[PDB]
Amino acid sequence: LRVAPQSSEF
Amino acid sequence: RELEELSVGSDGVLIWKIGSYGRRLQEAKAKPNLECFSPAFYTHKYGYKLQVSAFLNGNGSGEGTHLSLYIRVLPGAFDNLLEWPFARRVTFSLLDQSDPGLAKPQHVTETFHPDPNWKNFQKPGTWSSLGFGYPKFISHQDIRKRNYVRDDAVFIRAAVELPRLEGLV
Repeated sequence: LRVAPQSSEF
Repeated sequence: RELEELSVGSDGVLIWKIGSYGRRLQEAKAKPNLECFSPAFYTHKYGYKLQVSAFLNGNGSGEGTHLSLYIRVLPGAFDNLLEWPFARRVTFSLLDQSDPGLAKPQHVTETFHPDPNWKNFQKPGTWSSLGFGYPKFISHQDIRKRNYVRDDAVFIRAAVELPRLEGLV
């Protein structure tokens, strides 16, 4: 589905 | 909940129990939006305020597939006394709940240098409340693979790496 994701690292 | 916080905050180490995992994961399937919030915790006495969120069913690139772990800076009573942006190194861990005497537990652990240019790692008051971390922390396949889930409960650890400043011996 959809998302306002928060930032990330691999 | 002011007691859950009092019991955590002080020395930069949160250990967070998330119970009713199976139920909570089933609701996160029904509401992809659904996130668990840890107690706020401080990196040191009169230090930064931090919070951890978990998406049991994943967020962003891990939605549907992974447990997703993020950490966030909150407005702290002591913000005007600290250096900005936040720059302490953060270490997420999901704990394998096997007796450490009877078997050296294999924990899943990741460390990251915060991103200086993230709107949230700068001082609250500047123009986002979002967070930072690992959308693909551990797989639904792998989460079941040991004692990461034991007694319908999971243990998330966030450690603010702040090393000791001593004189030479």
